Amino acid sequence: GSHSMRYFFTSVSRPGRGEPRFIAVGYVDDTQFVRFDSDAASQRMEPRAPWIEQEGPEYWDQETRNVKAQSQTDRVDLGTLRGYYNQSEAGSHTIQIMYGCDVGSDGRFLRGYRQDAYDGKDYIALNEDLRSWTAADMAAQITKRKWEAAHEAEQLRAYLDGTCVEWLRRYLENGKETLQRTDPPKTHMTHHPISDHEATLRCWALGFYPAEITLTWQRDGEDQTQDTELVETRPAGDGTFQKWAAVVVPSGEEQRYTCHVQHEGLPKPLTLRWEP
Amino acid sequence: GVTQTPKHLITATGQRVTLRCSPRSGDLSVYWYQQSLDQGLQFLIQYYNGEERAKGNILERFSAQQFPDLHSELNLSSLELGDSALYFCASSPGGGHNEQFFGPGTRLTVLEDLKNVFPPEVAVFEPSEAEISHTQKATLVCLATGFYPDHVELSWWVNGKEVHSGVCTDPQPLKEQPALNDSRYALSSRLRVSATFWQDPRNHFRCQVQFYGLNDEWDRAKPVTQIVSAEAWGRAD
Amino acid sequence: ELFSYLIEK
Amino acid sequence: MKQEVTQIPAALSVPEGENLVLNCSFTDSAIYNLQWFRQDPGKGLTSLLLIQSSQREQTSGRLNASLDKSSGRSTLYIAASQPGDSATYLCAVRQRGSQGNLIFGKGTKLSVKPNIQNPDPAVYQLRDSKDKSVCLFTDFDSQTNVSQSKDSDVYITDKCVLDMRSMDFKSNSAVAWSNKSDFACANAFN
Amino acid sequence: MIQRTPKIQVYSRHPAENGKSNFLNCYVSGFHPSDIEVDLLKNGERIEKVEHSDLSFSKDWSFYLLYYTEFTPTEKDEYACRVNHVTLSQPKIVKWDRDM
Repeated sequence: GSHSMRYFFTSVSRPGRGEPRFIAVGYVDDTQFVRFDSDAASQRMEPRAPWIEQEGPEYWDQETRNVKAQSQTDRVDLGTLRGYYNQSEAGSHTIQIMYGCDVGSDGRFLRGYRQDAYDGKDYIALNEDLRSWTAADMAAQITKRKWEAAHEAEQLRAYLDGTCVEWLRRYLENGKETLQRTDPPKTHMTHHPISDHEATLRCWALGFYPAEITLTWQRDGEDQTQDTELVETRPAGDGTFQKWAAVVVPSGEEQRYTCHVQHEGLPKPLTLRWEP
Repeated sequence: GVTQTPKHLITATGQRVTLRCSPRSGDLSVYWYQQSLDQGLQFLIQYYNGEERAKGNILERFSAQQFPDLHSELNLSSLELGDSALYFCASSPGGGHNEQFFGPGTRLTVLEDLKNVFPPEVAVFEPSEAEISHTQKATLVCLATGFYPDHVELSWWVNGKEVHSGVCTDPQPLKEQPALNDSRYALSSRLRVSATFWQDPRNHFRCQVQFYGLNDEWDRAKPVTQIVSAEAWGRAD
Repeated sequence: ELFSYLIEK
Repeated sequence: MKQEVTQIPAALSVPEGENLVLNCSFTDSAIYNLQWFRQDPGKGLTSLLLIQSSQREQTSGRLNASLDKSSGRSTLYIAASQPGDSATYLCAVRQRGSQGNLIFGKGTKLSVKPNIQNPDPAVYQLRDSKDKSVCLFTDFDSQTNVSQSKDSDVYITDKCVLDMRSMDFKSNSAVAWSNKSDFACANAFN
Repeated sequence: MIQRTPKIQVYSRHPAENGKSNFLNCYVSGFHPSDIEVDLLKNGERIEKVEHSDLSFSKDWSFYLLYYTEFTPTEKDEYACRVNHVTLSQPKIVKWDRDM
């Protein structure tokens, strides 16, 4: 199917506790493959997936140089945006950046993106046409003019529709044994009595990849969005994901409720029902 | 905006020198480039906001840094003859992907020893009466001779002020001994004025030659960085 | 591979 | 590939008013931009034009530059060349994936020779202000070439243009002298 | 919302089987800013060697981390995740329930 490569950058100022904390991570789909931490002793881009370890020394040299350079510019930008928003040097602030590319099954460019945040809110984003910017406020409009002058969009577009897609293709091939796998959800249902007249039905999906999954409860074949608890999809820590959905049902009405599981790995959607 | 000190450096092989650069006010990036006759301009190293950003094809005996005030120092140790080059600092308001503003450069000369270096002898040659008769123009010729190496700046001073109008100097010095590889140099310059201006004895002409030589080690003379000047007053004769 | 064309905000 | 920048010709001496073509080639097509500089003695480098990888050409006054990235070629055109254009013209690129350092050609040493309105080529002898003499060849046209003498004891300088601003007058000159006494100037530059 | 409080899930990697080696996970998500203290507790006492994932964030810019350690669950031993963040007036303790 379709695949993505995404880089995430976080810079956090820490007044009177040294220069900003910088953490960079690289992902192919839901699999992390590189990290950099400004606080770590290595001061190198580090591998986090087996299949990136087959890149040569020139790869690690360039990635280390370019990730450090990104942290340096983001350090300057924290100072500039603090100026734009008339904020004290005494307060901590956060710049977050995400950029990357999507490809289809054929490995051809699908879309590119770059989004920038300040203190957890949209600051500036490259539009889908990769030619123009959306600035969130009057501070971001100054950045927009600077970025237009320096042809940021033109250079970023060449990266996103070229370099990004080329290296994503390369990573998908080298890591194909793990990246192009689909682990379907192992599914079961549990019954937990609350009182004499109530019980919890919990529908489980375990050990699945990728992360994207839909768990929904129906009563008499009718969607039950209300009286439902749906926890966020969570990592198992072994490269697979877990999720569950729960309904509070009257005692002796368990057979009325069905759980519906949709995942890439499943040939067709699974229907589960309580089995005493 | 970009300043580099010192302008000239003369040292022997095996010695250590420090090249200084100040970027344009508010600039974040400092780039170092070496311009030699063999390789032309070659990237050495670049800094951003006080930290190394990238390193070129630079030797271990070559090191540098950018200080908190964003001024940079380039240290060249165990100097060889091949290190003789023009060393350029360039600064940028950003990373330098679009703009790099170059300083005037520091010219380094590395020699076997400092026994071969000598200051210039300077002479002002008076205009030909044949020229004055034929053109009503008077060309003063200045000639700097017997200097090594070729680190000289020649200027014309008329009545206590430097002039550029009617002046032109040889593009580079000439070798007095084209055979000898340690050949001493000569440089000539022309200052042309009206027949009237030369003929007025109230006018004073001075050819100033700033020589860059050698706190250094030293029997005949001491070839230090000095100004050698020759003079010729106007005459009705 | 990371993007290397860094423009200040 | 290893990025190498090469420029043709290495040197060009031309009369003023001519439209000039300065050539630049590079081995690797993965560049962010290509930048043309002029270098003048003791003044360092001054930017002329910056061409983005996405741009086909850039214009700045009498300067026009083309970029064929696939062919690894750039051409700088100097229209109606003036004496003030005389400098070393440097072609430079920045590599994709790098942090903006320039990769330079060795340059084209350009000399734009001023047109001499009223050529009056004469050789004069000058005497030292303080026995010592020099020969001055002056007021010759810009087609005239001054080559170093045969005799080893005879020194001859390159030709040189001065400008007397108050009279709007330009003239070429070259100096010749000898270690030998009573040097004849007649055939010094001949 | 300028500052967002952490969501907390405490769970084993595999179904809990008493006396069988497993991994105890504390997934913290939906929080801002990124500074956070996460401890795993055994009978109310800090587990000494806990590792975490590299800081990343979701589409809404809120951060997520996985904290994890090897553990061998038993009938009697009680596990929890203790989280402090600028949004919380006191540390939040979420008890491990092997059915959640």
